Amino acid sequence: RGKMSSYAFFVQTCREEHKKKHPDASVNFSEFSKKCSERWKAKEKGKFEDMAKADKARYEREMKRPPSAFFLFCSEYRPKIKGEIGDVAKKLGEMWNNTDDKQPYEKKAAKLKEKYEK
Amino acid sequence: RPRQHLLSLTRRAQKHRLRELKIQVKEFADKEEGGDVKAVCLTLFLLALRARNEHRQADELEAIMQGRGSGLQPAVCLAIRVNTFLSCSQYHKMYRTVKAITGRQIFQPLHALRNAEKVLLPGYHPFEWQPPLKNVSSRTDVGIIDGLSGLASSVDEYPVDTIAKRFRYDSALVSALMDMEEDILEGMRSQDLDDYLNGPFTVVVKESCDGMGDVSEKHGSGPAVPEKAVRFSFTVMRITIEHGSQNVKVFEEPKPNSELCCKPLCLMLADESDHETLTAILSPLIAEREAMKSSELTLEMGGIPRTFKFIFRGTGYDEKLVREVEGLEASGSVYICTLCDTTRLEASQNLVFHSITRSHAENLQRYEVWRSNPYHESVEELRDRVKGVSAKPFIETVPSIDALHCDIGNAAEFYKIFQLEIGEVYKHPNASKEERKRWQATLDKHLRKRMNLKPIMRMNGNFARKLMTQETVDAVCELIPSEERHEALRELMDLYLKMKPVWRSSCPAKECPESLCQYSFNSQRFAELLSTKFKYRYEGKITNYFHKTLAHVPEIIERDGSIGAWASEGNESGNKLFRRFRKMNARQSKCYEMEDVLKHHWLYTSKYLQKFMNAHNA
Amino acid sequence: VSLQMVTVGHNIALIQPGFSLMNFDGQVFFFGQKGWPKRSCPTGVFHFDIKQNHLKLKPAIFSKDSCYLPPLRYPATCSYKKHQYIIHGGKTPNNELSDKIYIMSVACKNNKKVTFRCTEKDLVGDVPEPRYGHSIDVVYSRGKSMGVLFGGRSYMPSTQRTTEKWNSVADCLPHVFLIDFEFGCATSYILPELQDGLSFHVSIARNDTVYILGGHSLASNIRPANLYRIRVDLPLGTPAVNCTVLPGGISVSSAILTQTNNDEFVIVGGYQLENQKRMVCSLVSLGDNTIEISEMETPDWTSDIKHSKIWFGSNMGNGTIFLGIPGDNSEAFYFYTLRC
DNA sequence: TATCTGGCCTGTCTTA
DNA sequence: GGTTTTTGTCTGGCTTCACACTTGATTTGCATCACTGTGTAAGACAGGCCAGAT
DNA sequence: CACAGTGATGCAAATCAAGTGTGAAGCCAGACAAAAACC
Ligand SMILES: [K+]
Ligand SMILES: [Mg+2]
Ligand SMILES: [Zn+2]
Repeated sequence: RGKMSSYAFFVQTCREEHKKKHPDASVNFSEFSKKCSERWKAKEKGKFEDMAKADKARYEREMKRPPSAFFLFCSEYRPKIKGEIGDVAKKLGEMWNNTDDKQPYEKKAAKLKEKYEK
Repeated sequence: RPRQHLLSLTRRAQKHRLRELKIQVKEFADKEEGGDVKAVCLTLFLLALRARNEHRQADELEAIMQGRGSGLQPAVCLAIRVNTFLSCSQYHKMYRTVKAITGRQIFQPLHALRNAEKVLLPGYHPFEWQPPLKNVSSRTDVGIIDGLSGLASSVDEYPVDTIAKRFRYDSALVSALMDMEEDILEGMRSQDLDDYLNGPFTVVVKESCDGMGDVSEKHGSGPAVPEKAVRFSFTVMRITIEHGSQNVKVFEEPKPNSELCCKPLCLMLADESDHETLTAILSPLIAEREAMKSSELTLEMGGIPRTFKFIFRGTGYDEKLVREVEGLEASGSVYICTLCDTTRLEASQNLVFHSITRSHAENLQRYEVWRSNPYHESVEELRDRVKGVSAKPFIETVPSIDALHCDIGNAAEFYKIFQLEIGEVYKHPNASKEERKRWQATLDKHLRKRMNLKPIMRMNGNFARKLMTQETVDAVCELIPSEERHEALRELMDLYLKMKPVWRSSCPAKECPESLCQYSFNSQRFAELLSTKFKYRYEGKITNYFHKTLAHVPEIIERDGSIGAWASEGNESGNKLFRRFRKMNARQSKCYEMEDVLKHHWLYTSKYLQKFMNAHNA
Repeated sequence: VSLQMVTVGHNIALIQPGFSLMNFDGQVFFFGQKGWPKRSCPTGVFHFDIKQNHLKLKPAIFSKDSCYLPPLRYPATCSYKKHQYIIHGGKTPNNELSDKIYIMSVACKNNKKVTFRCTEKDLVGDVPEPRYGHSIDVVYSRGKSMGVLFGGRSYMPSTQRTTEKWNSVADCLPHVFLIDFEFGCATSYILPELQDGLSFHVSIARNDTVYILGGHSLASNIRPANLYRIRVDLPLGTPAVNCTVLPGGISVSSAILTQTNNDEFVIVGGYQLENQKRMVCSLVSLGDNTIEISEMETPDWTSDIKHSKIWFGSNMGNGTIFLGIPGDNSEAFYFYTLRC
């Protein structure tokens, strides 16, 4: 994790204030660093100064090749299942295991095997 | 806090360091390069690298920006494995380490290379013989066969003391041909012929066979095999095509004696001199070979069926093995020549004027004459009539000369003349064995001083190569007092060196034409020198190889065009492969050592695999 | 029955499993040398004599009118009565089977050196196909003599022979062959009693009957304990043969056989199982119509013979058997004599 | 006379 | 302490990426098997034998 | 209780490839402030 300086807690609280004052608005980073730097440049800062040591204690605790016949069959049955990745594969495998059925897909793979070899 | 080095820091920390130069780079991109910070930094870095002579990292970054998947196809891994002599076990070590450190599978694992090998071994490609081969099997998926070919091994039969593995001969040839296919296609092209042309090709196969000693037996259960091996091999020498009334040379082996292209066909643990076991194992090879003479192989190359007719030339045999397999007597016999009928006394009187008369078919007739003795003759007379063919031949060899062993024998004779010239035997006929030992000791020491040769027990090719020079005669002459004999040694060696290139070069007609032209003339004066000034050694006798070298080199050259290219030296170099592979590329077990060596030695001879290693030299 | 070690001479390498010994007047001779004949002995036939347990093999020459038969392993050999020897079948050094038949007879015996006549006998009719491991004997029936030839092995026939199993063998068809040497012809007889193929059996011939003992049937791979009697009738017309099966036979392949005395022979050697040698010995006593096989006292074998996986040998003819076992590896085989 | 050492030879034993 | 450099925190949404699961088929990883080779020349000692010394 | 291999086998473990939308990680913007090293 990370540990935050007093100036950093300051910048965070300013970003929270700016978010509540202006929700719809998107903040520019370079300008916001300028204006936060000027606001930080003796009593106001004491709250953030004492918050930083609590975050330090938090840091302490944090420290401690044509395809297989199954692939060919799988790709076609993919659209139907989508209508109905890991869950898809499980459904595909169960139905392929439950299915002369795979003889045509293996004939297509047999035709493609010589094409891969050459 | 001293500034740490930039590369150690965190992403945040280096951002702060480069924040000043970051924006400065951003201006330059919008101003000069259309706001392409990515590309202007990619280029700035790449150029900084090559400025520091660090082109490798730049080149690698370039391949990352492109989509470069660096991996080697398995067959390329096979070629690197086979041809660098790495074993699967060592290659698996290399593969594993490369993949771990790079994270990428640059080299393929062994199961892939093992699958890549399948194409390259016998029994993969389909083929047909028209007509079908006699007694051979029309199956075409026959890889490594048991070399005993069903030899009976029950305790009643003859004892089986050998282990053997082989390829079927045709099946082997097919795989060899398919291995040469790219080179056959390219050869037609470079002859301006149709790539798709399918005419009757002719394949000339060189056939070699070889006995080895000192093949130690493994421990472990099996047949108590002998410590010897025999290797049958073939080399594809040339392929022509018939395109009109012309025979067009589309392939001719460039390195006809290289272990790279002697293909193994039969490995057996056996003694070449054990005729019973030698004929049991090889008979099925000569049967397969006979059938292939009477048929045309149709085999599919590049989509287009091609026909191949085969010519088998058995020439990779030393004289001892020729005589054993063609029913001839052993080389000490008075019938000195395997090519003619001359007697060793006649070879010393005539020397040069003999023609080639012996043949495999004559020897078969003569055995049968020997066996039947149809004129009811005395043994002397019968042997004179059949010219020493008292055994039945069983292998067809070409009547030729093996250049390696010829080279070696001749040098061993010269080495003996050098000895005798030092002892002045031309002048002093008798000398004790001790007196002769010392002649050799002098010659041995001097060859070390002037030629850097150490002494060796039996004569070598390289020793022969280095001894037979005129620098060596210079060295030897320092030891001989008589300069009348310095002159004879110098001439004898000059003639010899005018002769040698004829029987050793691949095309004497193109490479030593004056040497080829003068052979008959030069070999006459060589022979006359031996009769005149070396009468002390060459009266009544001459060696086998001096005879072959002096009397049959010109005829063989016109019948065949080369002697050297048909030498055994290639098959011999294969033995070196045998030994290396038996140790480091096979399962260390008695019942797999032969097939692992045969399989892996075949691969090592594949031209398809060799080509990947000449890819740098595109 | 005394076993005795034998020393051998310089050319001991000739002796191989499948050799033959022939007896001519108490002089023993050797045939079937390993390898083709060399110039040391061009016939491949040797005077074979053991003098005080030392075997010297010494070359023998042939007559001018002789054939030069190749060395033959496992031929069918047979003695004929004027004494001569029959050789049929066999493997040649090139692993071919010879269909040929040769006749070995003495031609000359001057100065106790022997010259042999080796003549080739041609054969017509139903000639038995080329074989080894088979038996041939002569019978005698009604003053007429006839040769009987049974069993053995050959290679597959040309129709079915494959270079991949080029050396495969198979038992010949168990037809009994009658072979008349005088006419040069050969008649085959199929008997319902002989249904199985058989080789490496023992053949004892007395008068007009031949006994077939033991052997190995390749198809079934069993060494039969059966005995088969074959009696050849030689009348003026067609000769006929009757086969009778007699229980109480030996189970042994490759056994050797010597004749100790008239009407009795000893059987020694051979194999009961592929890896069990037959250490026992059998006595055969022949009556006119009866054959008696009885256990006899085993010999005092040595620890080499006992544990050798294989052995081989042949009868020398005087009731003594020349026996060889594979030895150290030097001298490849160890040889013993065994007297009776 | 009647022994007697030393080389000499061969052969086994110990480690490689 | 003063001073200098590493690492952040503050926010909303931008991108890229791993993950979710099932099926059958490839592709990798790995142990297993019985065997490999490197161990590989000469000196110490005893006991017989016989000619020349004692 | 030597030890690093020798290749082929075959079984277990990994990887693949497809469907799509979850959350998680890193990132950007300006400004100022913790820690953590140095005079
Ligand atoms: K070479
Ligand atoms: Mg060799
Ligand atoms: Zn000649």
